[PDB]
Amino acid sequence: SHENSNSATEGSTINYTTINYYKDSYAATAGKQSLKQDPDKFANPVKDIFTEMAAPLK
Amino acid sequence: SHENSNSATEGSTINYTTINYYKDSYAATAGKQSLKQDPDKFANPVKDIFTEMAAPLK
Amino acid sequence: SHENSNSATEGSTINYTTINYYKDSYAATAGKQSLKQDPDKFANPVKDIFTEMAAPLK
Amino acid sequence: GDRVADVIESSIGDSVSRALTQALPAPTGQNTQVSSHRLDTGEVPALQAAEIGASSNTSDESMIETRCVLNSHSTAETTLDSFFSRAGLVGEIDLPLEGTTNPNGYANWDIDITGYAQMRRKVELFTYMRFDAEFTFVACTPTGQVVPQLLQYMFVPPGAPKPESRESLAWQTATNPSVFVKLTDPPAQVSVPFMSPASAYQWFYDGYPTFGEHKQEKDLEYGACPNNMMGTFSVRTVGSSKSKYPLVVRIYMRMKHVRAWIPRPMRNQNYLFKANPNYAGNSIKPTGTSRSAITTL
Amino acid sequence: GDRVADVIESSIGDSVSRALTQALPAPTGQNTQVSSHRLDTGEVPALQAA
Amino acid sequence: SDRVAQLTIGNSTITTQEAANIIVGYGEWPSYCSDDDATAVDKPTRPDVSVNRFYTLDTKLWEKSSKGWYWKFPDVLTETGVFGQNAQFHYLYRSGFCIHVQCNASKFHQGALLVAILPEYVIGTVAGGTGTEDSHPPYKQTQPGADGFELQHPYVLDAGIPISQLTVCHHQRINLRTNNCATIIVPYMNTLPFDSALNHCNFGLLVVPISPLDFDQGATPVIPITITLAPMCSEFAGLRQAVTQ
Ligand SMILES: CCCCCCCCCCCCC/C=C\[C@H](O)[C@H](N)CO
Repeated sequence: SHENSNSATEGSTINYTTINYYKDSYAATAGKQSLKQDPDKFANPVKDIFTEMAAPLK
Repeated sequence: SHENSNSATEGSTINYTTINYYKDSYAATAGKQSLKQDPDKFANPVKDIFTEMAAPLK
Repeated sequence: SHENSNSATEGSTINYTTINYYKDSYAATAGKQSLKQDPDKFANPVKDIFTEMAAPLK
Repeated sequence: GDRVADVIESSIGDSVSRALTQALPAPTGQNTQVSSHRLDTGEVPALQAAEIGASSNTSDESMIETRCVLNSHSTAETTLDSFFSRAGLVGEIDLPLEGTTNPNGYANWDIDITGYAQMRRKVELFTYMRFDAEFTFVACTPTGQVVPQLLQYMFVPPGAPKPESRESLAWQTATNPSVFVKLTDPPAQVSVPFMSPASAYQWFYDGYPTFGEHKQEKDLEYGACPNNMMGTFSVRTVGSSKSKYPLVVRIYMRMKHVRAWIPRPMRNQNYLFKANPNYAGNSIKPTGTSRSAITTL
Repeated sequence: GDRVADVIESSIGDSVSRALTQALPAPTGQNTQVSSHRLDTGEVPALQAA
Repeated sequence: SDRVAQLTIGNSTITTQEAANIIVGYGEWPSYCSDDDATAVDKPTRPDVSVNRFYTLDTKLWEKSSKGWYWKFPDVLTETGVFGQNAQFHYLYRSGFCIHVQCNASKFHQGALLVAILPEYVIGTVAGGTGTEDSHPPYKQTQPGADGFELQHPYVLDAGIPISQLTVCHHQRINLRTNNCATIIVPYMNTLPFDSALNHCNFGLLVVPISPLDFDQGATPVIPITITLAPMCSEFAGLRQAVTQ
């Protein structure tokens, strides 16, 4: 419990489930990540979103 | 407690008693199985069951 | 818990977070120190302190 | 003291990052819903505009007649944690007895993980990466033979003095981190933090690190990020004399706590140099293989 | 014994004849209403699509 | 209510009648640097209308055998306007961008352009062809200004990476049957909250004809392409003498 928060994800929205036997958090396991996706960020990056049914160009 | 349910029996009626030091459940021990039998499935697979005393062909 | 308080910081204002598997405390880890500074002791060691705005020689 | 309306009604100083998106939990694959025939006008989910630059928002529920499928396939193996936490070769150092490379019992190897194509192309998929690491040193003879020899693995960060020989005084490792091992013992394995002055490493730096005129003389600086130069890894045979076992140290790096930004096109041409996306312009290869005709397979 | 969703959500076996129309009583000819001048845009009751 | 657009920023205004839509890069709008993220203590100058406005670089002619062009950012605006003087007079820089590419043609012309934003578009060399020489590109070719530079090997984007997978970055497509504009809004992309405009280029703007331009003779054979770009949410810091390079 007494250990330095000094990994490269301290200050990230995702929470991990790690094992560590040291005071340095970057020595811990890779753990399990959170399963959260954002495909809209790369695949539909438009200011004015449009639906499936809507023909986009009116 | 935080570990992936990723063994080849996750989704089986039988419950195990395993030991694991990893997050991968397929690394765990073989454990103890449940002692449940179904000999009727191979030995008396008939639509119309008949008793011991009943002569089967009436 | 039963162990000799025989490290070179027993009798210091700072508290540590150590691991030990022996009864001798000097065998324990270096641990985490407390983050406490006293720069006034070396950098402004004056009997009559003066402020930033105050021109010191009146 | 703000009085005019041209500064009360302002958006200057708006530090909040306004995003159009929201990351939602996707532990499993998307399930399929039951769909029927549609025989209507106005709504056309198959006609798209790729000119917008977005991708098709279509479904199979909108394009064929489908059944309810409950997908229980996990998205947990496409994480960066799983894709990168696989120890790969990043370096290989030889400590021969004679020759031309390192005939004097020591060798320095400047850290770049861009000397073997298998791990390079996998990190060069992204532009920025922030990770801890785990290095592993597999030392042996050219023949693979294991021998009773003691080694010293010193990390020499930038600014620190590089050792000029085996009996140099930098090996005393008073503040530098070092590791001693026998080769009859298992491979060493140390964990490493994120050690750059920036918030992430970057395998592509579009620019020059130094100011000043940029001529043909010092043109080799193009692309050099000193925020990635984490220093030098040195290795010697601990001794006052010459060894008798030739040695080869192989370095195997594994990432942890990975974060990455800005994917890129993956390379389809062969690498030729380190930290340099050059290619052979005479032998340009397609990123696939060919046919003879488009109508015949 | 229907269990899958591909048969609960089905329209197979729909014997009812779905009609778009409705027969209404027309004992007499349609009457005429009083009409005025229109000098507007958007609405064009003379332009059709056969 | 989608094929028309009026982009108004500052004392400039672009009207469009044949738009597709506006792309916002990586789903983030341009912004200013927080106090959490900042490190430099100097108070930055935020000129809000004298540099956040549309500039117009030059024209490139889409001929039949055109291969492509690239423009490196913010090298395009370091000799142009009040932006390019503050960038000289200051050491740091931080701005987003709104890029706008125009190519107008008839309803009897045909063709397509890919307009992509590739961050950290590092340039490669042909290595003498053989692959033996560790040659490096000149300053004319790395940072070519607002007159841009043409691609020799556009399949690999002159870096060994394929054109096909470039649609994983920002992009729009100018299909002369469908549109004649392409609007991409780019945030600031760097590992650092601030960087120098004269040494580091944040991204490159690729313009590549995937489909060749075709017209029958009688029509107009000259089809230009004009790049029109606005800084957004610009910030400057670290004031000293003006230096050009
Ligand atoms: C006891 C020995 C410990 C050795 C520790 C070595 C520290 C290395 C940290 C990882 C650095 C990441 C990779 C470096 C950056 C890039 O590969 C290149 N420098 C830029 O192309």
